[PDB]
Amino acid sequence: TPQNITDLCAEYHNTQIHTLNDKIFSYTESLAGKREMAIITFKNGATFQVEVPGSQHIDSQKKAIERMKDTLRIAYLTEAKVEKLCVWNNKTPHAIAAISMAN
Amino acid sequence: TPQNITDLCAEYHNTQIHTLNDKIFSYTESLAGKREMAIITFKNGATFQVEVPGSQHIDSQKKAIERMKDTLRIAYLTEAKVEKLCVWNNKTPHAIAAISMAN
Amino acid sequence: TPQNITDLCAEYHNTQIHTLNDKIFSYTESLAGKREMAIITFKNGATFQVEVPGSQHIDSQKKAIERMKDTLRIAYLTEAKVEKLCVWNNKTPHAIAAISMAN
Amino acid sequence: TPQNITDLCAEYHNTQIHTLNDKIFSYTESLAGKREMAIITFKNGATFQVEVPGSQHIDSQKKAIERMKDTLRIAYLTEAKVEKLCVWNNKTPHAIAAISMAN
Amino acid sequence: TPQNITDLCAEYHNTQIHTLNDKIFSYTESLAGKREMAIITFKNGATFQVEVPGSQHIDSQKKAIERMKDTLRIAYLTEAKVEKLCVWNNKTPHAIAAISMAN
Ligand SMILES: O=C(NCCN1CCOCC1)c1cc(O[C@H]2O[C@H](CO)[C@H](O)[C@H](O)[C@H]2O)cc([N+](=O)[O-])c1
Ligand SMILES: O=C(NCCN1CCOCC1)c1cc(O[C@H]2O[C@H](CO)[C@H](O)[C@H](O)[C@H]2O)cc([N+](=O)[O-])c1
Ligand SMILES: O=C(NCCN1CCOCC1)c1cc(O[C@H]2O[C@H](CO)[C@H](O)[C@H](O)[C@H]2O)cc([N+](=O)[O-])c1
Ligand SMILES: O=C(NCCN1CCOCC1)c1cc(O[C@H]2O[C@H](CO)[C@H](O)[C@H](O)[C@H]2O)cc([N+](=O)[O-])c1
Ligand SMILES: O=C(NCCN1CCOCC1)c1cc(O[C@H]2O[C@H](CO)[C@H](O)[C@H](O)[C@H]2O)cc([N+](=O)[O-])c1
Repeated sequence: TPQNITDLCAEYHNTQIHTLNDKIFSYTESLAGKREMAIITFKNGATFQVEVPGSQHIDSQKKAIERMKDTLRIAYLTEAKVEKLCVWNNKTPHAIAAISMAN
Repeated sequence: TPQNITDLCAEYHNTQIHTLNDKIFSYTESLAGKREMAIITFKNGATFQVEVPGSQHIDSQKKAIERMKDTLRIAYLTEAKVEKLCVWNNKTPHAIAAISMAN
Repeated sequence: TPQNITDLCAEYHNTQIHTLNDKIFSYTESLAGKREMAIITFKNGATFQVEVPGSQHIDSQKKAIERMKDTLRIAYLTEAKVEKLCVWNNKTPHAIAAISMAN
Repeated sequence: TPQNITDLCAEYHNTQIHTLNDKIFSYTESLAGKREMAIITFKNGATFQVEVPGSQHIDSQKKAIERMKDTLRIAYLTEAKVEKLCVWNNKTPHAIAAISMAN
Repeated sequence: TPQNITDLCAEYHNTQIHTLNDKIFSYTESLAGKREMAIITFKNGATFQVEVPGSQHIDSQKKAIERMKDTLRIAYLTEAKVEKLCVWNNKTPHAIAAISMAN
């Protein structure tokens, strides 16, 4: 198994690492039908989503999607610094695959 | 895809954005039958609900409704500033579709 | 839908509003069989329960009962002021139907 | 229903009350197979478990066991004073049936 | 039934204790398919995983794996000192079986 987010991210196509080293600037979540998602931004303007669950996800990812939204909310509220995001860059906004927090 | 709450809200009929830029003033929740819901108010008197789950909601919204109540409770308790609410205005109190939090 | 806890409470028989405007003084929870419940008290001694789930509860209430115990625990630990409780007064301790929190 | 943890405890065989009036000194939790459990200790050395779910438990206790582990973890992390534990004393470590917190 | 993490760890093949007595330095979590996992590190470089749920795990462990990831996230965010980890050291990074928090 990978030992860090960069190596994990590299195991997938259409991904990249974004380095933020900053707290989340805004947290948005929706219960509207077909847009059951979260969106975060950083003060540099960078915007990321947790995608709506769909046919692109395998069953094992469903619980992890819900956990990621839990993690973003509590990171936002505690002002935790986000080190890196692994995202899929074939989506707009880029779609989060993994998060690392440090400092 | 939408990149913010205003753009998301616009995708739906019978919605509008309320701009609060304030912490929640009160948080109410109920387990009484057929009123399993949350109500929030702001100091300006504005009152909003998370609707009781019902036939107006598709399955994917049910988990998101539960998450929204989780979010309002911890936003309340942490005195997190609510930036905007996307609501359906064909309900009384206006029914929350989405929330954004920012500093 | 109700604008506030008082109007919600009034929709049910055997209910009353208790106005506390105080933090919870003690929190008790049990996993013992047939007593899977929570009990809270206030400084003046007044005691309230979240009832064990049972045949008086409709299915939609089961999730809301679990949420209420979550809410009471974090309210307790954060010393959040409880404004009002809506309770069923045909049970001893009075059984919580809804809670409002406000500063 | 009982008004307090001492009366609750008295409804069961093989139980006793421990009065700690202290924060939890250590929190341990395990995902190891057949030992999916929590263990807490106090400064004086007293040790308690949340038992692995088992055939001695009825279905209504399953959710309550998971909630108890949630409660112990957050009590530990917040240094919340534990007033009393109701335990089964026919297990080693004694098995938690109920907890009360009062500052 | 064990009284502490060391004795629990010793009930399993291919385990060891790590004594850290330090807060978590970084927290990583992923929703990427087949890598639905968490990774933590300490300032001395020690790296640990919560494994992806899989054929090595029995049913009873599934909730406990989810709980473990919850615990590591909140330990990280609260800067809780980790005393010891019980791990399987037949995996790279070593795989967490249990955690103790103290002091
Ligand atoms: O949130 C919605 N999501 C879209 C997803 N689904 C596709 C079509 O079948 C059902 C909904 C959605 C909300 C709609 O609105 C209705 O439901 C809302 C809660 O979901 C609110 O209760 C609102 O007051 C009500 O009018 C109406 C429609 N619509 O009339 O198509 C879609
Ligand atoms: O919260 C309730 N709303 C809807 C649930 N209903 C419960 C009974 O089966 C029918 C549906 C509700 C509460 C009712 O009250 C009953 O259940 C309560 C918990 O729900 C309390 O336990 C209360 O002490 C008890 O009398 C009675 C009715 N009723 O007689 O219609 C409705
Ligand atoms: O034999 C039991 N029930 C029937 C006896 N009566 C039940 C009502 O109280 C008074 C005595 C009985 C045994 C119980 O205890 C058993 O299960 C416990 C976990 O639930 C502990 O594991 C305990 O170590 C174990 O002996 C517990 C309960 N319970 O939590 O309801 C009932
Ligand atoms: O955690 C296990 N629980 C099963 C029950 N307990 C097993 C040990 O004796 C006490 C009872 C268990 C773990 C085992 O170990 C395996 O799974 C671990 C995760 O569970 C790790 O993935 C570890 O790297 C791996 O070797 C192997 C077996 N097995 O081959 O049956 C059981
Ligand atoms: O995260 C992946 N995990 C590996 C499991 N795979 C899931 C899809 O079915 C194939 C097996 C995975 C991600 C993939 O990426 C796809 O899904 C992502 C969400 O999971 C994002 O939505 C991304 O935008 C999309 O391209 C594509 C594949 N793929 O083409 O195999 C695998």
